[PDB]
Amino acid sequence: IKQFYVNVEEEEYKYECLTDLYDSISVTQAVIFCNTRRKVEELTTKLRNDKFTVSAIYSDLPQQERDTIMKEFRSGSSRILISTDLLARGIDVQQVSLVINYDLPANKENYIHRIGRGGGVAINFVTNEDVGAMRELEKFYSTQIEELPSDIATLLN
Ligand SMILES: [Zn+2]
Repeated sequence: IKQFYVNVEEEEYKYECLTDLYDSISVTQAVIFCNTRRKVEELTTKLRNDKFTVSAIYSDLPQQERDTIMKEFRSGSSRILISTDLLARGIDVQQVSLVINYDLPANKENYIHRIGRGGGVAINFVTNEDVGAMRELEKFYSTQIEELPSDIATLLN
């Protein structure tokens, strides 16, 4: 799993960075994690308005609804699956090649459950306010989270 970060500088630039990235890296399906249900719902709404097909999973969903959502994703009906930090470990991201942390994990431990299973590329969005916490992450683990390259056309090969 290759781990990168994009310094979006401020929360407001995250949405545009996500959609531009989505096009630039030419990926089809991706999983996105946010730290709160509210952010998941808001990002899902914006994405859908922009014509993207998205599925969202929340804790308040009964097992039936979650299993439906997953089938929606696995079949390709939805190109994007968005979930919360709390549900990351319970989400069986298949061999999805791209995972995006729209919000940098606030719980350092949960980070390894938010980077996929090898598809494997994980991209972390950080603002000037989160950059520090990211460094702590690199220490908490013995890994290296590199700044995303200027040219990612061949990112996921
Ligand atoms: Zn764990």
